[PDB]
Amino acid sequence: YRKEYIPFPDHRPDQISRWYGKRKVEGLPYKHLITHHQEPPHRYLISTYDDHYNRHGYNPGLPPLRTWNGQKLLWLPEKSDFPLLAPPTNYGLYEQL
Amino acid sequence: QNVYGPGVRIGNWNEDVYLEEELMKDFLEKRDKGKLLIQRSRRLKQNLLRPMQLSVTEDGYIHYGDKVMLVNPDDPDTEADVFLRGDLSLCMTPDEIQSHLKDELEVPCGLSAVQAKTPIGRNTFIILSVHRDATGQVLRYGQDFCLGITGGFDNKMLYLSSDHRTLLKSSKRSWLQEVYLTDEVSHVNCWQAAFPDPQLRLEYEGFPVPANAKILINHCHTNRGLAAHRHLFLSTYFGKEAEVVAHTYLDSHRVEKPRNHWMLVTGNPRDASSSML
Amino acid sequence: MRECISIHVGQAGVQIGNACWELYCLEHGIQPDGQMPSDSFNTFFSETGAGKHVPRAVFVDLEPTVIDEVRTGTYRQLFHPEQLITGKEDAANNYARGHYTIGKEIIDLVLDRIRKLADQCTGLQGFLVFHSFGGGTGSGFTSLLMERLSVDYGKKSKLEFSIYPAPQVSTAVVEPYNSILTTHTTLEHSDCAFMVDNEAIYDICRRNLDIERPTYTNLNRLIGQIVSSITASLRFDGALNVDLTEFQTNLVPYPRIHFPLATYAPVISAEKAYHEQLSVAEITNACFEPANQMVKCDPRHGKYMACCLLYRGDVVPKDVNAAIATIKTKRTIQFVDWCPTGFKVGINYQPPTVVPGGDLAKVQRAVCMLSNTTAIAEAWARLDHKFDLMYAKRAFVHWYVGEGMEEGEFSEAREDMAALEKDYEEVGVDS
Amino acid sequence: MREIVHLQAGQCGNQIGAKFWEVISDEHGIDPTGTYHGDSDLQLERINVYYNEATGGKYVPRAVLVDLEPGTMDSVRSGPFGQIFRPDNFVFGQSGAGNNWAKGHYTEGAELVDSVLDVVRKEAESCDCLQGFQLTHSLGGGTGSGMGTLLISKIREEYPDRIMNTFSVVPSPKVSDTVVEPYNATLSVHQLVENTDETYCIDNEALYDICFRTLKLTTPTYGDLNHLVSATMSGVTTCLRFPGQLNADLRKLAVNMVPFPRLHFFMPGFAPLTSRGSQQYRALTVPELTQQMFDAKNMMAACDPRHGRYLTVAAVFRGRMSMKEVDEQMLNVQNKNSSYFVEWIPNNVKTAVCDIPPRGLKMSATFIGNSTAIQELFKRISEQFTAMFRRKAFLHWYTGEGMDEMEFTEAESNMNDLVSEYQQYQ
Amino acid sequence: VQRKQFLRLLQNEQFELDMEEAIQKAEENKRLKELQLKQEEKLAMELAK
Ligand SMILES: Nc1nc2c(ncn2[C@@H]2O[C@H](COP(=O)(O)OP(=O)(O)OP(=O)(O)O)[C@@H](O)[C@H]2O)c(=O)[nH]1
Ligand SMILES: Nc1nc2c(ncn2[C@@H]2O[C@H](COP(=O)(O)OP(=O)(O)O)[C@@H](O)[C@H]2O)c(=O)[nH]1
Ligand SMILES: [Mg+2]
Repeated sequence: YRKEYIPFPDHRPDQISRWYGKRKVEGLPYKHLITHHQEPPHRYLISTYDDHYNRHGYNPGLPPLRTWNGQKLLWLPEKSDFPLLAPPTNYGLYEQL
Repeated sequence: QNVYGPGVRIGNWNEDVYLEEELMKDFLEKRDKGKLLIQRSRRLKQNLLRPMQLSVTEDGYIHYGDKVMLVNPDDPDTEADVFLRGDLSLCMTPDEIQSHLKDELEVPCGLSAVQAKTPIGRNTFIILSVHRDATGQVLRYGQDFCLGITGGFDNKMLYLSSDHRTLLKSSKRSWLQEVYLTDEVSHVNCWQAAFPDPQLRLEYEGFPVPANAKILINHCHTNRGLAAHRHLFLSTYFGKEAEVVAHTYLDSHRVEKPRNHWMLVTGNPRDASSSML
Repeated sequence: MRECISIHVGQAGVQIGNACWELYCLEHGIQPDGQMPSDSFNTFFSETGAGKHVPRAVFVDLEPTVIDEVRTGTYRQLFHPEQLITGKEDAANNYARGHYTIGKEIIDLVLDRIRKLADQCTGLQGFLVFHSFGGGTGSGFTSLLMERLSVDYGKKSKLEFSIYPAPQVSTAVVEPYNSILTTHTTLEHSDCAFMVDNEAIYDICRRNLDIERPTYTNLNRLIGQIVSSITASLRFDGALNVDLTEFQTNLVPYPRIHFPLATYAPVISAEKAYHEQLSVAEITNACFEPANQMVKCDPRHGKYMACCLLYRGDVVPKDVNAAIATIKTKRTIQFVDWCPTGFKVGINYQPPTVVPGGDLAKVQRAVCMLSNTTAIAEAWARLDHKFDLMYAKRAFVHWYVGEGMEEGEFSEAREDMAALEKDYEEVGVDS
Repeated sequence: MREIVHLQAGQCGNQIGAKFWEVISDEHGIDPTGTYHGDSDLQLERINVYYNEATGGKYVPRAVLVDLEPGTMDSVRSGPFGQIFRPDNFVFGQSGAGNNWAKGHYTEGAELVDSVLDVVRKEAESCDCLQGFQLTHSLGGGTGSGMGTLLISKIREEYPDRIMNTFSVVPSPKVSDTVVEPYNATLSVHQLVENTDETYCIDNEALYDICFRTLKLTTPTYGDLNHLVSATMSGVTTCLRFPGQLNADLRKLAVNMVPFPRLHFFMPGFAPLTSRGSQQYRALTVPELTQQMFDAKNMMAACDPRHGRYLTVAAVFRGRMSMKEVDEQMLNVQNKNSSYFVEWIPNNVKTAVCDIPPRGLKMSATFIGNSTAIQELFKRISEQFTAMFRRKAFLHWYTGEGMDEMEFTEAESNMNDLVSEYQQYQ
Repeated sequence: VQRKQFLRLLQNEQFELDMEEAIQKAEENKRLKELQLKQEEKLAMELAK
């Protein structure tokens, strides 16, 4: 008992393998699981009513008249698949609150 | 089977390469834009641990506008088994979690006592008068004065303050009256210096206070002494600190305990970066 | 808050508790003086206003020659002066001597000390007992201890750690006598009973750690590693924690079936551990291998009835399920008909710690299996066959009958063991 | 305006409820401090549904967080989103059930239910128009199945004219983490049938299939499993929080999904799930969503819908998006898969459309499906329940707490009547 | 709970510092090895000449 049971002063327990395990079980975040095409979260906040009635369908990028696509059939400039990614719908609610 | 790791092209390695490249790119973008948490903590640490000089007196009396140090002296107390040993310095202390999440300091800030000897950017108080425009005056016993701290910041000035006890406002651990730092100017920033021995207290009232001497600091609006609790520990980003409250402690002979004694510490004339200790 | 009380009775109990509490001190970073260096520990150590930590356990023995080494050893300051109950004279390999004569004058002191410990405890998980059947104290006084704890505290969990007498090698002549008569106390006054024998540990240390000549010192270290792996779920944070009521609920299907076997893996040296990779499948099939059994019995003859796995370290719940699915397709491993999902999993984050100068290696992951199987009926058959052979000519009976007990206890104890064996086969038969 | 009350129980319920409130705070732009930091204004129009106003501009969840084991209360509080949760909203006991329905429902959980009934009544009466209740728990544990079903019985008697939704974690078929798990789950399904309006079955092994094959991950741990089910939770109450072209709340989904009061066991699905390598190379388009939605690999339950027949189908679409391609594709799958749909109900499919997509994603779709193929989930556990109950094993932990033998016999009798009722309408 | 949150934040700090040292060591190795090869070839040229 006296030979083997010696104080061992230099030993300290480990305190970092547990904390590596916590994050390895916590896992990947939303940006690396579900988020697509590296889109910033400020662009897609827009409503159909505000895009069609408030903004009167204002999209400066699209030409006013459609042209036949050629290679693919039908007409290339279409409003439905090319929506607006402007600053979002804003009014006095945030300022009032 | 067996697994190898990042570089070896065996099994499902392409998705691991894509994920590691994405994570490395995101970390590089964050550290390029400067939102790194260690960078924010480095900025806060360099802001708060900036050295400065202390005022040097000639005749031994404390003058208004001098940058002084508040130090509780060491005493061999027998109240508890474990407590801080050596002289302690009164240092400001922000909240640790809010300090990590937000860069800007919040008002009010807490206070503590730290085993710090050199004048560092956290525990150097200047002495001001409530009357202002005091040039080359002497702080006297029983007279009103106020303490201001920049806290390593060149922007704002904060003052010590304390208030009467309420069920919603108390100290962090001792549940007694609490002392904090606020930028507002009122009468709750007013402190008085008193002689420790009660027999000669009123006789020495009205005399210029000495430098590096034991005096009692009392709130004017609550009449509580600035006390340093050594037996209660406060965890802090800068380690383990003693507590500070506002309470008057008396022994069996109605004499103030060594908890309430405070020393104002000036700077050494031979080396301004060091104190009289 | 949640804390268990450890009873270490007998010389085996004291010598196991020495290594177990040294391992606890190394795991929580407790110096032998009694302080942390200049709240997971709350389940074992109490916080003094001085910062001193003292354990919530008791060391009971009827001889001072095993406890005085603790009093004058390295850990003299750590242990409480009163938590080491010493007697005057030993039971001397006898059951009646430690039951009816010598156990009566120290049971009041032990009861008072554990009442003070229960006064200290604000929430009590249960009692973990450590002893040996082959001893006198650990066979006789332990019976009074459990019979008194059943009256004193009603439904508290009782976990048991017994030194089972090895089938071939042994250290005492009357060990079947001291082993038959304690089964009466351990059958209805015990909740769960883990069993270990020294011959299996010698077998493990011979071919796994490449050490030719081991001792009780590096046997009790493995036992303490088992106990640490059991209690690590209560001590440390994990993904899936198991409490003391949990596996004690999940490992018994019947009140008369509370005898599992304990196995540990990996058990391997520092030279080998650098070159041998250690995956979860490779550490969970080793404990299924029969050569790594820590009780000398082959589970291939028997049927696995229930299992419990406790994992420590960098383990992910995937290759656990994959290795369990791999194990479920082995026809060599046989299960009973009424227990299709016979597995229970608990996971702890902290990797196991090693003692300096020890035999075990630094490892990242480990697993201990507590498996209830039917293969203990062969061990009971061997032990009571030896008991019947020695009882055939009425040997050593006067040492028991002159101490105060009646000779009919022998016959009713043999009858109870026969009925227990019959109940084992009635459980093991399939529908 | 129409507030819902979130409720959770057990270790699984706590680790999934923290993740549930992480995506809502991200969706409404709520910082971990408690304030609001966003860029639009539609996030504040309906924020009172989940968040209660206080001083400091602080929005706090309308959720109660209950577990008999105090160990899991630390991890929720010490998580990345732990300071948002109200400290009053944690109710805990001193001793855990330890995988026992008897202790969780009759003895240990019988005293804590009266303490939490004060908390859930305080949150319910603070709403001007309570929409309903929502619960997520696990049937494999003592706390989730024993005490969580006790709250179901007590709330249903106290608020009769409401709607209750449950997200229950069913036992996994292949790997089972608990030996007494058939007892703890069979005794909870019997209480679930007559006291619940909507029930969704989530299994961990089918979560592993989505993360293995669809996501192509090597270590998708329990956290990454919680992200998938939390997106389904946020997606099913989309039209309440955000305006859209065609709104449908929890009750409007229930009225189209439950043709009989004994048929309310659904199986969910989340459509836009890809891999990291194939992230940039597929167009996020309505035909691509409806192709991935109806496949069995995307589904969130241990039941193959090919072996059964679909009864009624829901889809909740999100994002700026058009309605001819929605109606064309989702009539086409009904036209082609005529053998997979019943013929006694025409127009088996219900459509819901919102305007605001989830963050970081252009367009999303949540699938809610009623099917007769869910009866094979109950058939697997019932044959496990019988095979254990014949030998009368593991029973002294259930009859030792005051439960009679007849409770098991009536539990298997109702459950066999349920799967016979599913089979007749197949 | 407060100490656990503090420990989690400190572990985040340790993670960022570990990433910084990992993204420094590779460049240190590259510069040392390139300097070694250049010195070796220059010595070889001079001795041969
Ligand atoms: N594994 C292991 N077994 C031990 C150890 N110490 C003692 N034993 C066992 O104890 C048995 C001998 O009986 P003891 O427990 O020493 O006797 P006792 O309990 O003190 O009772 P008395 O002899 O009457 O004083 C041996 O057969 C060993 O198997 C140990 O350190 N490790
Ligand atoms: N999907 C998912 N399942 C989980 C999670 N945590 C635990 N589980 C499952 O829950 C089961 C254990 O439930 P248990 O803790 O006994 O329930 P309780 O007793 O009510 O707390 C295990 O089989 C796990 O598979 C999680 O975060 N996500
Ligand atoms: Mg002895």
